[PDB]
This record gives sequence, C-alpha cells and structure tokens, in this order.
Amino acid sequence: LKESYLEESCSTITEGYLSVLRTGWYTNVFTLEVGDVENLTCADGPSLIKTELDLTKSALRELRTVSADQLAREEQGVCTAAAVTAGVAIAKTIRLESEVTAIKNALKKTNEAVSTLGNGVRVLATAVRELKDFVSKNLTRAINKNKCDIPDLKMAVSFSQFNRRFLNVVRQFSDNAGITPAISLDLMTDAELARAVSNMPTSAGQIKLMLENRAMVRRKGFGILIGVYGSSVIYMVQLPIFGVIDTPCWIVKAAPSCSEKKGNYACLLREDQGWYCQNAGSTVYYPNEKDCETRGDHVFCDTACGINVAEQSKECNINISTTNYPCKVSTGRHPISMVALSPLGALVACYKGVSCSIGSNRVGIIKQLNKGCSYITNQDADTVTIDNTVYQLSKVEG
Amino acid sequence: QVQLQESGPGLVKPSETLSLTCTVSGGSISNYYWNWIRQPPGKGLEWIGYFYYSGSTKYNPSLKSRVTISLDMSKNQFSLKLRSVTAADTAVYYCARGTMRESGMPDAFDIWGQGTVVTVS
Amino acid sequence: SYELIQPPSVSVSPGQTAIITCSGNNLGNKYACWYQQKAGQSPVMIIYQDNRRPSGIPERFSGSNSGNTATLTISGTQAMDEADYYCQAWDSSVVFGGGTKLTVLGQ
Repeated sequence: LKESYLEESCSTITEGYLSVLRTGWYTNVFTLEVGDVENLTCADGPSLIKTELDLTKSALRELRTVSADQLAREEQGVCTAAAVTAGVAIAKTIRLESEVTAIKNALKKTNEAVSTLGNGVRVLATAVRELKDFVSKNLTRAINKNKCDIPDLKMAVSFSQFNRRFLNVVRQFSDNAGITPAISLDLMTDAELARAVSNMPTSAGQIKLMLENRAMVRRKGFGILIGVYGSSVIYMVQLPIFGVIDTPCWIVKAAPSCSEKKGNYACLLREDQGWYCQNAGSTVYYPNEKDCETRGDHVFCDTACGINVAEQSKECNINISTTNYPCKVSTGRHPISMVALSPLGALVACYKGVSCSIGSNRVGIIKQLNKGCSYITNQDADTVTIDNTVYQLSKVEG
Repeated sequence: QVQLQESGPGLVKPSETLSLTCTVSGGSISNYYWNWIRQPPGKGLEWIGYFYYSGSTKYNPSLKSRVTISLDMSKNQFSLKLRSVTAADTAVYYCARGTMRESGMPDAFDIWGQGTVVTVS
Repeated sequence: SYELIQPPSVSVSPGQTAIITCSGNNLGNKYACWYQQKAGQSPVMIIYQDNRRPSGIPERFSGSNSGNTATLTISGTQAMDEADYYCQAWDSSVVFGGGTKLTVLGQ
C-alpha cells in the first residue's frame, strides 16, 4: 500500500502487503451411497421415471469403469504438484486392505467421526446417507408389481431432486479421470466446508481467514477417487492448511537502470522481480512472480515453491557493490525500452530517442518525460503514452 | 544501553576541516544505521548523511563534495570531516541510531546523541 | 527537490485533542515518521510508520496517514509537552518538516 523509488537501481518497493502461507494438507474422506437400484423392479414396461433409473445404473457403470481405469495409469500449480503425489500416496493406503472397512464401521451410526490411519495421520470422514433415505423408504413400495409411475404425480418430480449430486459427481470423475483440481459445489457443499475445515490442525487465527476466503480455499483444494465398494462411492479431497496469517511482505519491480554519457547507453538491469515473506525470522523468496494472488491486503502463498534466502541480504536495496550479500543481478548493455507496471504508479525507461510523455485523458499530453528513468504515480497522471500503446493505471489507492 | 556520545573540537576557523566523532557503547553491529543530524540556530533539523556498517554512504544532495563519513569500529566509533567550512555551518551536530526494514529499509532514528555545539570564527 | 510543509504553530487548549498536519506532495505513498524535541534536549522518536509506537511512549500519542496529509494526534494534551514535532519521509534526501510548536498556553 506504500511504494518508494530506489533511484540507485531504477527500482520500486511496495511494502504494505500482509501474507498467508500454506503449510499442510487436511484430508477428508467422503462416503456416498447409491441405494438399492442395482436390481429393483425394472421389467420391460416403458415409462417416464423408469428412464431416470437407467441413468443411475449407467452412472454406476461409468463410475466403476473410471475407477477400474484409475489404477491403470499408476505404472510406476506447478510448484503445488508435489502435493498431488502426496494426495495420491495417501489415497493408495486407504483404498487397500480393510482400512475402508474400519472407516465404514466408524460411521455406522454417525455421519461425522474423526478416524485414524494405518500410518497415524488423522483423517476426517463424512457420510451423507440421504439418497438411501428416499430410494429405500419413500420409493420401495411405490413401485410395486412393475406398474411404474402411474399411481403418483408428485414423487415423480422429487426423484430428480435427490439425484443431481450423484450424476454431477460421476460426470466430473469420468471427465477428469479421478483428479479434480477444483472443489466443485457438487462434491462438497456448504455446511460441509465450514465444518470440514474447522477441525484442521491449526489455531484460531487462520481458521477465521479460511472461513472468510472459502472461495480460494476451494480454488486450491483437489480431490481424488478412492473406489467403489458395493453400493457406495468412496473418494477423498485435500484441503490447504495455512501456517501463518500475518507476516510483513513486499514486492520488487525492476527495469533498466540508466544511461551513460558520450552516447553509450551502458547501465545495469535487475532481474529480481518477485515477492518476499517471513516465516521464522528468515525471509523466503518466490523465484517466480506468478506465484501468489493479492486479495485486498493479504497475499496467499504456498510454502512448497518459495526459496529461503540468507539474512543480511536485506541491503539489496542499496547497490554500491556491497560486500555482505552479493545480490544476483544480470549484466549486459543491450538497451531495451520498457515500462514496468508498478502497483501504485508506473516505472518508465525509454532511451533510444523515442518520444515519451504522460496523459491524464482530460488535460491531454502534458509534462513530457525525460530520457532517464522517472517515477510517475497514478494521481499525477493516469496513462503513460508511448506511440499508440497507452498504458492504464490501477484505481487502487494507498 | 547502546548510548551515544559525540565529542570533538568546538571551534574551527573558516576554510578548514571540521572533525567530529561519535562513540557507541553497547555494540556497533551491522543492524543499525549510523547517521549525523545537524541543527543550525533557528531550530530547523537537517540531515547530512547516514553510514551503514559495510561500505554504504549516502549524503544530503546539497552537501556532497564536502562531507566524508568513516568508521573506526576497533574502538566502536564513527567520525565525520566537513570541508570549506563557512560561517553558515555553525550548528549543533547529533549522531543518531536508525533501524532498518520497515520503509525501503531506512527507517526512523531510534535514539540520538546529546549534541556538541560547533562554532565557526 | 521535495519539501514537507507543515504549519509552524499550533495552539491547543489543555485537555483537548491536538492535530498536526504534515502536507507532502505525494504522501501516503511513502512511510512517514514523527519526532519530539523538547527545548534544549535532543529529540526523541514519538511515532513511526504513521501508526506504530516504539517503546514507552504514553498511549495518548497516535498518528494517521490519508490522502496527502499525515496527521499526528495527541489525545488529551497536557502541559508536560511543548516540544518541536518534526516530520520525516525518505525521498533519497530525508526531508524534515519545518517544525511545529505546540502551545498548551503554559499555565
């Protein structure tokens, strides 16, 4: 929210952004039931809702096919992909031997119960048990003697009410071959994401932030298919865990440094251009700039791609050939005119005799710029016009 | 208590080289900015330059070619040397301690000295 | 270069909240800190980063930063302080404010 100009290196630093760092994963195990429609009074009489049960049967068939084909590829964010391997590994342990049998026994009366694992990692298990409450209790005697769909008019519509979830989730799993990079509203719904995150191994600090940004919590969580066991669907979903909630963080945006006299445009050029954050008194650097997303003030980051840089690297802001920490900066004359879109302003460097000036879109081209790097903010100007490539500036103020 | 003590001459003839020295008791570590602040009569504070623990100098841009700031870490002290001193440079000189890493890195002056008066005649 | 311009005198009745404006050009974009210098003695820091308070300063010493004016607020002023409150905002030159003389009216 507060940017300063580093005229020594033609760089800007913005220092008003807190951060939230992801640390772990909170596994949840889902157990949905499809009822008893595998073989229940089909016969051969065409009807309207009979064409809805065969859809459920085909959903079961495709859910079995995709589950069988899931264990065929296992023949021995990019930085977040290291977590996909862990999610695959944890699913393999649960799906084998009789761990599911113990899991199923754990929820034989209660829809929610925390269950352990063979490796001791705590895992949460949930069961909906809603479809069986209608297909077995409110549908069994209605369809009798194969005389289908005639002695009712309201329950015909209500059958599609308790059918959307299974169809949607089986379509998703068949399309994505088991791995779902997004937690859709079909797999997990509301009252199962404020309840299945409030049992995470963290403190009261980050849980409130997760409850407020459940949207991006969904955005960063992925699920996998465990398998089909009898008339039941088994699958699990991974939830991100945020270790810290509020640590100082800042951005660095670089550009060509300067020019030199006697017609020799020879200066330096920084290639730092990232974010920094602190975890345990040791600032960590993300080598890429497309690694974190700003949501107001806070910054959301994952502690699986950042690089820890040794302290005393603090004085990369002062570039006087410092001896303590050699900041990694590329060398080369190679003048390239460019404009760096800084958050609260703009950084401009044009050298090769190209006209550069600012424009507020109402006063016109006023205050023509100079050859050297100058700082233009989004209040003294609104655009930085070069040729016909007018650049806009953000409306956020700080 | 990382106290500051500034000492030196007190009377410099014009067109000579004033010298001063601030001695720190409690650690001149590579964690604080060591800067000189002067206040001419009329009570307007002016900043001359700061000294970081490594070679890192940055002076007031109306006062370059005249000010030199060095380090004497062996005795835990740092000095200064003006040049072409004139009657306009009669001021009380302070040596102060600055923290780091909350604004660009440079941040505000945590503790100051006691102030030695320097007169030119 | 740049110059932080602030009023040179502020008269405050005892027990009433005091506000000292420090009008820079592009302020709020950069961090601003304040100082307190009683007569004779060397100055001592009061506020830094516009909201913080380093060590031992009484709670009735707060600041803000909005638009182009950073304001120092003294809630319930007393006769104990009549110092010279300067600003500071690093623009590669450490521009200082012109100084503001609080007057609690003495008696």
